[PDB]
Order: sequence, then structure tokens, then C-alpha cells
Amino acid sequence: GVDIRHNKDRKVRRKEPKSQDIYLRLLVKLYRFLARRTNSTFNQVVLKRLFMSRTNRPPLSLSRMIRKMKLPGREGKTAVVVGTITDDVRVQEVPKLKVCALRVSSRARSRILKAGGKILTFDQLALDSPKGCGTVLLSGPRKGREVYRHFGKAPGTPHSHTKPYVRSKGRKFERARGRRASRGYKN
Amino acid sequence: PSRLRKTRKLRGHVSHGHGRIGKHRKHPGGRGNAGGMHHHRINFDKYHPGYFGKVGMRHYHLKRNQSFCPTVNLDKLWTLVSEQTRVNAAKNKTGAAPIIDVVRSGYYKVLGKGKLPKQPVIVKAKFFSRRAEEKIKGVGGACVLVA
Amino acid sequence: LDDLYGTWRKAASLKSNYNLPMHKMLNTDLSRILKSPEIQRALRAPRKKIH
Amino acid sequence: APSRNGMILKPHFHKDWQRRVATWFNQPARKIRRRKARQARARRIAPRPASGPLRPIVRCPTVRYHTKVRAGRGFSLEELRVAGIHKKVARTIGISVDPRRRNKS
RNA sequence: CUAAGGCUAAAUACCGGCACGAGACCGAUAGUCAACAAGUACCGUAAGGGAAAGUUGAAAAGAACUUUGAAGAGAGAGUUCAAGAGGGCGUGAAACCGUUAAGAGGUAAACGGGUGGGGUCCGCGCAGUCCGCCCGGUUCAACCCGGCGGCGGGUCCGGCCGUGUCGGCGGGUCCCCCGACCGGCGACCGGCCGCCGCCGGGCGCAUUUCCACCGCGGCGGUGCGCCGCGACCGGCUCCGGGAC
RNA sequence: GACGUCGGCUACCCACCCGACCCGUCUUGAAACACGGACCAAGGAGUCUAACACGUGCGCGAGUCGGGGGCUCGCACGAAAGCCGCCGUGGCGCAAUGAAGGUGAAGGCCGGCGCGCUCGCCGGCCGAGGUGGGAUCCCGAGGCCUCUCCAGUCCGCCGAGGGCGCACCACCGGCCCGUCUCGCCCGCCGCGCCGGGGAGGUGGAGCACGAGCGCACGUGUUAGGACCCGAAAGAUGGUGAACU
RNA sequence: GGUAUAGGGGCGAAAGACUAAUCGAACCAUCUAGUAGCUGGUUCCCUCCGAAGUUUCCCUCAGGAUAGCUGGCGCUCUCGC
RNA sequence: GGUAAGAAGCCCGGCUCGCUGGCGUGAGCCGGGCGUGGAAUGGAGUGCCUAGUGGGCCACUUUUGGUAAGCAGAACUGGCG
RNA sequence: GGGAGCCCGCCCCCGGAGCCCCGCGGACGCUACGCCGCGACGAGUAGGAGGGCCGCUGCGGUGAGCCUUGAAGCCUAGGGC
Repeated sequence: GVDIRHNKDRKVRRKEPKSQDIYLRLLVKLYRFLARRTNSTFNQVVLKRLFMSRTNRPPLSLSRMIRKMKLPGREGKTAVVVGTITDDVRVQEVPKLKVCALRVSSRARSRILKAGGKILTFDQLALDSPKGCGTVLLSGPRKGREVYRHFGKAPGTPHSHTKPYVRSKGRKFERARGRRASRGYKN
Repeated sequence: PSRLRKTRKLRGHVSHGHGRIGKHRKHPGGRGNAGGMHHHRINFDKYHPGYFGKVGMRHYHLKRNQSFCPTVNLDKLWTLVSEQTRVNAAKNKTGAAPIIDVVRSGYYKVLGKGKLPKQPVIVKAKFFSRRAEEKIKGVGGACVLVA
Repeated sequence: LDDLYGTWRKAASLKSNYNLPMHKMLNTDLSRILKSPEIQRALRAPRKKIH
Repeated sequence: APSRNGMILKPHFHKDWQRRVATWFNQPARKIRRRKARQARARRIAPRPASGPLRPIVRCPTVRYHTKVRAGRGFSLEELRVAGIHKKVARTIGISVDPRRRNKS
């Protein structure tokens, strides 16, 4: 006879990756041991990000990684990205880097190796710095997907700039009553 | 896979997951897009604004080939040419300024988006934007019009 | 087989654009990694005195 | 009935489409038949090219492309006259000839 | 571009017709209506409507013959591995019925929880005191010799192998040489050492290993069934005292 | 206690005490004098295609793709599988905004030339802005010590405090297109009812160093027969005056 | 007995009477698995969470849309370290 | 029934303003100094896919129509559903 | 490392110190989708989700699988989970 609301007693956070691939599970075991032994929170963050789904770890662009490493203070530090590193074609000068990532695109890998940089996997990063010392943790833009453009306040509402679900943009598919001031109203 | 589908977990449930106060009738709300103005106006005005009503001028025999004009930004311009072309640039103590044919790469108009590296280049394209031309002139190139 | 699939530093030369997939982790043997001096140098003493 | 921001779509399935559904289970057999017919024709014309008559250089209308060069229907009469080839003899020699093509440039 | 004239195969379609191949398809209330004398029997004046219906047995070897009965039906006998397969006959369930055995029966029957009584067999036993280790009361380990095999190791010992850099430019990406450092990485070998195992020789009996017993001596889970008692703890309902 | 004695929680029958109204459904309300219901066996109802939206898994990644076709085989396995200057004609995305003519995403600092005129023109430099909150990473005074006093490089834990600050949120600015207002100058093959530029508001599904493409799976919404069964009706073409 | 009139037609001393046991629109086949906001039914187990008959609009009142109530998927952080 | 019970707060110093003004305002920019801001309990925030429901009823208290109703219709809270 | 203390020297290695911690190697516990230890909670229609070493059918692999010394199927007052 106790009044406790069991509505949110079960936490929905992930515990193991849903992927059935074996290399990711081996990395999960390694970082589980590292997080439960070492006092560093870097291992815990890396394990949590490894648990995340594909959409929750967007790819990181080479230009974004370059601009994040160019910040003063993180000189000679290894970049740790749980997603994938993708080449950026609109950048010419690429300094040498120390990048740790699950995957790297072929073009980005060629660019980094030609620039004189070094690319490491997560097991190599664990062997080098078990507690993640001298590491810069980076991630891609979470809201970069076009899916989030359709989220938020619904269209046809004042002060809303949400992209509606339209079969094909055009003159006679929208921008009519509800959007034109000359036809009914607008928001 | 019906094995993984939901219908296997609904075996034994009387309503089959569709309520018992109001049964899963055939078409209660109307078929398709019925009632765009009546009894679905709230949804049609809060999720598809501008659905009803005409706007603009009619064009009977429209051809996409006449208005076909792909665009490329100065953000990605040297990607159209080989990397060794840019390697043989800002060098040789001559001011080579190689020629990049946009039409050959597959674009007609060159737009001014992005930063252009400090390297002269001859850009040949059907159409140019004012800002793109200004960027090219500031870099030290020349815009060339082609038909 | 090498001319069909190629190595990691050479194209297939029989498939127009194909290379072998990259490994997500190289040192697959985690048993060797866990008991390495580098990792064990930065580990706390495990607690197995369950109460 | 619409439900919480779904795309407004109009499927074109109001006719008796199930009666006019066209399956493609005969695609591999059709490909095999075409391959056999092509091989039979090639064996029929033993020294003649498998592809067939020569096709001229042709540019494209519709300025969308405006640059691509493709094979033409046949060689023009003025082109044959300049090359010194009779139009009827060209058909027997294996030169595609069409009498509708113009020559502006 | 040249209408009011005309011809022409090819790539195209084919739930009808002839002959074939195939199946992640159904297996006789399923699959075509039709697996069988199926558009058959049958119904309606007619346009039309339209079923049900597979399985004895390897082989009919389909029960000769005697006997009761008019016969249908039996009782013997016989074939078959099997008629406990006997011509709508493989397997033969449920509803329902007849008979045998047991139990019970005035609040319709039936159901849940808790026991008790009687049967069905099941597992014991002609005591079941279940064992498994250590200790007490026929040959070899111990120790050497020879052979074989295996593991680990460094002077990286010598040669291969192999990653990063430097070098001969020697033949943007791809190949060889010696020299050096580093990671010498389970990527391999030849000698060396240490250890282990096996075989063959010595080692003849205070060692060695078997088989059995008298010790319930030490340890561990257990007792065939019915039980009883003791001490400690935890949670409770109480009782008798003394003192502020 | 051991040849008619043991154990069988469960299941066979019976007896006792307590409880106990027949299932499904509509309903605020069912045991209902509400509806379906004798019993049993077999069949039986959320499927498939297409278009979407979201989430998840995989591959590639500012790219992605196999649709169609072709090259290998006589098809057992195969109508599979491999490959393509077809590797991309073409779809999606990489650019949006206007009805359209059309336009179309970057700035800042420093020196100079015009009157620095919040304006224009010449060179160099930095090159996606700023504030607040920001997981993590860096420096880190100092402390904790060590069998005695001092000196003391090392392996450490804590570490006040000080910073670079991922992703993300709030805001301030900046840029692109349409539109309104005030205004001053630029260019010429054609000096015009030419074209371009500024500042200040506003509208956009926009830019502000990217995240998409293909396949598979799950849920939801639809068009289709559309979870299964059910009408009173409508249309087309044929057959009936053997009854009346 | 023969014959003529056949279905929005025939015929009717008129009853909406007869038209093959059916007539205020005969019978057979097809469209057709016509539509239903209305009945009825909707098939194995366990575990966890767990509602509403309320807002506004609709020729809306036995129904839908929209908010509300609900479930699932997560994600960003703080810490009896 | 709204508020306030502090770091998103106070105290200084200096810049910008095409707004407003005699000097002044007012707002925005930068640099520096000051921390438990009443009691008690809780770990919080955020984004999408989203079934069913949109016939209710009863009870303490207030109350509308009705003579009254196991009548019809409202307000808070709690129940059955 | 130097100076020394309530005459000098050792103050040693687990192939063995023998253990309530041994940092030299480490389960009976390690199907790490596994095992182990603490707390709190357990109602439920419509509805959602998760786990089924629950069940039926056919296909690709796999049990040197079962089987005329007896398969599927059916019956059972037997032993069971």
C-alpha cells in the first residue's frame, strides 16, 4: 500500500548495441572493461557513444575536424570520433592529424596519410592511452539530417518555419490559401 | 516476415488491437483525401497550408530542357579538374593560371558560394554570378563566357 | 584471387573500382590487449570481496 | 483519414489495375532469346559486323545536352555526294543512309 | 514538312490450341467445379444451376470343407507376418451407445482451496545403513644411461620473416640491395640452456602400485520410511520479579 | 521397522468444511426475464502490391544506386551468380527564392587613393562571427606520504584555481531570393523607358565547412476486395403466356 | 388445342390484380468479393507500462479531425566514486 | 489565484548609439570584486513514431429547472468504469 | 644520496612467504548475449512494448541424427519437468 507511480521507473537508455557485428561487440567489451576499471570518464563516454545508433553518431567532416583541431590548446592531441570521418572536397590545406575513428572514407584516409597524419582504431587508442589522455572528443552535427527540418512547430502556424511534407515542390502544390495573404490568410 | 510481424502477438485478443468500444469499421472518416474542407479542415490547415487555391501563370507546353541549367559553386571548383592541375599552380614562376571548363564538367552557371583559394584560374561557363565574378577577379582570374 | 580482389594498397585491376574492406579493429585478440602492461598500468584494484 | 502530419498523396489505383498487372517473370527468358537471336544473326552474316551498318556522327538538340555526340540514323545525301559514294551503293556496302537529314553547319 | 493514294518483317502481346520442362505452391472439407464412368448424376419449361465420391493386401493367396438356420447371419477349419487388413476392407480419434470392473448417490449437475479413505500401477527391500578421498593395522616410480617428442627463454647467437624511417632514383600509385635504429610483432628455422612427457635398460624391495578385511580414525555430500531430543540465532504473543 | 509393510507433492473414484450464479459481446450497468450457443471432428478471419512518415541494422559516402541492356551456358544445381569507357544516360542529394521575366548564399582586420562621407576604388593579412550554459581534454599552485634529519630526481591519488572549449539550446549579429521606403554614385559596342551597387523593415520549406544514396526489418496512414460475413438498390445481355 | 401481346414491358369488367408456388416492377448470368458512419465474430503463453468518454471544427449528434490522456524509441546532463 | 525568497544577483571602470535629451537619459557592449539566499521532499531536461478514447455513472459539499423522482443539467475532489 | 639514532656486517629469492593478501602466474565463477552482490516494487479493460529452450508447415546448412530388433499417427487408472 504505497503510492509510487511506475510510469517512468524503467530507464530506456541503451545497455548493449543492437548491431550483431562482432568487431563492434569486441570493442564494446574492451571499453566496458576500461570504463568499469579506470576512473576516467572518457572511457564511459566512448562506451555510451558506441552504444548509440547510426543516426545518433552522424559522420564527421574533415573540414569540421580540422577547424576543431585548429583551436588553441589542443596541439599534438589525438582526435577521437565514434562515428565516421568523411572527406571534404572544399578544403585544400590539410595539416597532419592523429585521428581515431571506427571508419574513415577512402578519400579522407588518403588525404590524412598524404598529409603525414596518423589514423588509429579504438583498440590502438586503448593501447596508446587507456584513460584517453591527450584526446579531443569530437562528433558530427546531430541535427544535420534533413529529417529534423520537418520537426518542431507544425506549418500553418504563426512564427513557424518547418518544412512541410510535400510530394513535390512547385507552383501549384502549395503557396496558396493559408500561405498567401491574397488567398484567405497566411501564417 | 509474418513471424516478426505484430499479428502473431494479437492471437487470442478479441479486438485484435483495434479497440472494442469502437470497432475497426471499413471507412469511418472517408476514402482517401475526403473532406479537405469539411471535418478534416483542421488537419489540412495545420499540416498542409496552401493546399487549396490556385496561384501563378499556366504554362501549357513546358520543357525542362529549355530551363535546364545546373549550377556549381566556387566552394567546389578545383574538384572539377585533376589535383595535379592545382599542384602545377602557384609554381613555375610563370603565372600559368590553368583553364577549368565548367561546361565540360557538366555545369552551365557558376555561383559564388564558398571561399576560393589564392590561385589564378580561367573559368569558362555560359553564365556567371556577380559575386562569383568578383571572387574570381579578387583571386586573380578571368571569367570567360561560352555559348 | 589477388588479381580478382586486390590487396589493401592496390586496386583489384579486374573489378573497375573495388578494394578490400577496412578493419574496424586491427588487434582482434582482446585477451592480449587486456593484460598488456599499458592497460594494467592504469587500472584500479578489482573488488571481489562481495558482501 | 489524415493522421498527425502525413504526406498528402493520391495513389492511382482506382481502376482495375489487378487485371492489367504486367509481370516480369519472363525477363531472363526474353534476354536469353534476344541473345540467341543476336548470335544467330551474327552467324548468318559471317564477315559482316555484328552491330550492323555504320552510323554517322550526330549532335543533340534540346540545349539541355547540347554537347553530347551520339550515333545518327544515317549518313546524309550531301555527305555521300561529297565523299563520292552513291546512295544506293552505300546501302549494299553497309552505310546507313537516311534522306531526311539536313546539313546546316 | 508536303496531307486528302498504297506495301512492308525486327525488337511487341498471348489465362485459347498442340507438345514439353520447373516449383521454398495444396495434398482429398486443401488444390481447377471435376485426382474416381465431371460439366457426370441430378434440378428447372428455359436461359442456366451443379455435386458427393481415392486407399484390403507384397501377392486374391478374396475364407476350400464340416455344422445351425429358409436366408440374411453365425460356430469351427484355412490363407496371410497381420482379417486385431474379410470386397466402401490402411491408420480408426471425439461427440454417442452397449457390456465388464470399482466407487458413489434425498438440496440439478459441475468447479476452486485443504485433507482423509479406497484402487491403478511406479521405486524400493528378504537392512537401503549411499559412497568418494587421506591415514593406521604383481612391479616400479625415487636416481642414473640411450633415443624420441613437446614447452619457454635470451646473448637476437646465425639465417629467413616481417612493420615505420633513413639511403641507391637503383624499376601520382605499385617493385629490389646492403648498412643502421626502432616495434622483434605467436611470421618461420639451425644450434644452446632449463623443464616436462613417452619408450627401452639398469634400480629386487623399510620405496612402488594393485585386490580384500578390522578401524565409523580425519573430510564431504547423505540418511529407505516414521520420529524424538539438545544448544545458538532471528521475528512475535506473554509471565514472574526487583529498582528509580 | 521390515515379505503384505513402506514413499508416490502430481493424476482415478468417493466423503467432509469453506468458497463458489454461464460463457462471448453491446453497455455507466449482465447470472440476467438482453442477444449467439445440443455435442463432436475438419476449415475459418489484419494478407499482398504500390506510395509515404518515423525508428533500427548493413554497405558506400558528397556522393550513392543497379532500373533497363550487353558479355559469360547447352538452365541439374540456374531462370541463380560474376562483370560492364554501359559506373551513369537517369533517380535522390550537393541551392534556394519569386507568378514570372530572373536572380542566386562571406565576411573581417590593416596600409593607401577620393572629404573615411558608416560611401566608392587600390594591396596585404586572418579566414565560417559573438555571448551564456556546455559532456570530455590541458595547465595546475599545493597537499597526502615513505622506519630518523636534510637534499632529491621519479611512480602516483586528490587537487583549489586557471583555459581550449565537441554535439546541443537560448539570443545577438552576417549572407541569398521576393517585396516596401529614403537616397548617393558607377560601366559601356550600341549613352537608353540600359545594366549594377547602399542603408533601413519585412516574407521564404533557405546559406552560415555537408549527410546523403541503396537494401532489409518494425510501427502508423492511405489506394486497391483490403481483417472476415451481411443488405434495401443500379446497369448490361438473354429465357419464360405448360399457371394466370 | 393452336395462336398474338415479354419486363419500366405485356395484360387487366381495375383488386396494384396476373405475368410458371415471387409481382408497388418476373427469372438466369455478369459488372460483384457493389457500399455501409450499422450488427456479429476476430485463434498461444508469460512479463512490464497502462487510459477516455474532455477542448474546438465538420448538414456534426451511433462518426471523423484536432489538442488531451497512453506506450515505445532514444538522446543531453548531475551523482555515495 | 498571480508573484519574489539571489550567480540568469549585486558593486565599480571604460566604450557604442543614425533613438531621446541643455548638460542628461535609456539600451547594448567589454574588464575586474563579491557565493550555500525561507521549511520539507525529490535526479532533472529534451526530440520524434504513436494504438485506443471522444455514449459515462455514482458519492461529501455548492447549486439550476421541477412538487418530487433510482429525473434532467453544472463546480471541486474521490471512486466504479 | 649525504648525515645519523632510541663495534661492524646482513635486513636475502615465493619453482616456494605459505596464505584474510602476495602488484611473479592466476576460478570450482569466464555459453562476458555469461556469472555474482545489494536495495525498492509487483492490481488492471481498451491499448502499447519485450521475452518465448511455446506450437504448425515448407526451404538453405548442420546432428558420421532416429528408423522393419519398428517412423508418423492414435489411446492410456503409469513416471515426470
